[PDB]
Amino acid sequence: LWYEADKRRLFPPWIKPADTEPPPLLVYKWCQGINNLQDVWETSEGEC
Amino acid sequence: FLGMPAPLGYVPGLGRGATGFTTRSDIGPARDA
Amino acid sequence: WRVWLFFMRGITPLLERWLGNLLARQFEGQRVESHFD
Amino acid sequence: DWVEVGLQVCRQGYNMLNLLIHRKNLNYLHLDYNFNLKPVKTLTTKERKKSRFGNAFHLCREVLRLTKLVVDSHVQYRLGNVDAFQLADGLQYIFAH
Amino acid sequence: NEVTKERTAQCFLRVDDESMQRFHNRVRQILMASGSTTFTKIVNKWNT
Amino acid sequence: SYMLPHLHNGWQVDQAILSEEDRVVVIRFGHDWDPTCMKMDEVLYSIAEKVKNFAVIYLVDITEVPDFNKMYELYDPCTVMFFFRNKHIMIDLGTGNNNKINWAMEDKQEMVDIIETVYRGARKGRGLVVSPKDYSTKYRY
RNA sequence: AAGGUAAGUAU
Repeated sequence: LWYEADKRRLFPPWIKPADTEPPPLLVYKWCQGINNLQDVWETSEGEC
Repeated sequence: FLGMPAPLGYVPGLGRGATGFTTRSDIGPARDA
Repeated sequence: WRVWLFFMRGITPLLERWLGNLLARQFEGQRVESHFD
Repeated sequence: DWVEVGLQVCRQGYNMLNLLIHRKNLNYLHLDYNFNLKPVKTLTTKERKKSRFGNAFHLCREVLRLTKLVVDSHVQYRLGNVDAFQLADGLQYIFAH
Repeated sequence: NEVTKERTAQCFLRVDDESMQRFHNRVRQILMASGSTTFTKIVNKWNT
Repeated sequence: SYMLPHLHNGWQVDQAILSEEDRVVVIRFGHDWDPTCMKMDEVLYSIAEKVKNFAVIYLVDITEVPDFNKMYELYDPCTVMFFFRNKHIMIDLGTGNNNKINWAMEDKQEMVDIIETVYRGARKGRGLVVSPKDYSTKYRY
């Protein structure tokens, strides 16, 4: 089942663990994705 | 045997070859001469 | 002197009961959970 | 006289502690007159176990030792060995140490 | 930031309380189940 | 406590120790009402049948039978003592008192192990047996 | 203060 579900794209990337990122690397990638969003650390117009 | 009165004039320590023991001096009544 | 007297008034009962039950003719000598059953 | 009563009480406490020491007819523990308990010889391990006293006995021994120290200081003053000021300083040292 | 390649944020890491409690309980069950057990086995479990 | 056989005088204890020639006599000195004694007696009752082949368990009330209080120092709330062929057997429990077990044991397996070790050592002729568990610490963590 | 008693035959 897992071999077939990895052959096909049954599980989208947001399902963890994904066999490619250890949980510490998952945290690192999550923090990098947070920091890489468009103007994420901006509060000039009250966005939060 | 069970349910049998003790014979008169019998010391429970004697007749069996029992020997006491003292772990310390703070336990038990003082030895009487 | 008074400090050690104040200690003495408190420690006297302990020594008295330890002695009187020691040089007397007759000597005297996990249960919460294994209680109600 | 208070010094006489102190000497009497020191002697009586020594007698009582001596009676407690030779409780089980064991004569390999000796109590001196300064109330120090020491074996009379190199006692064997079984005899060392057989001659054990609880914290209460040693507490009584040490309090009688303190009384002996006080009474001996007063006796030394009464004989003439030490001055009254020396006696007061000695009592202060006894109760501070 | 992967686009500007500049310092933008700062991530502070810390061990969660649950992880610390889990480690403490693991050490406790190592210790308490060590009555008739060799020293080498206890040290191996602690090291692991 | 109320299931194990009871010895009512010093002579009965003497005969109980003397009677058994191939089994270790396990005697609990204490009181039925003592909570420590109730725990010890319920453990003994739990293992009473399993050790039938190599052990016999009796209960002695020290208030009713103060005959052995002086010699055996039966002044703790509970006491368990082992005899073999009319000979008191000591156990290196690690508690400093090898002559008796003077506390209540929870696990029923540990008492079986102690009785088994006592039986082995006594049948080998020993007067002291080293217990499989060291009781210098309650292993509480 | 302890948790540091080898046990066993023999008088």
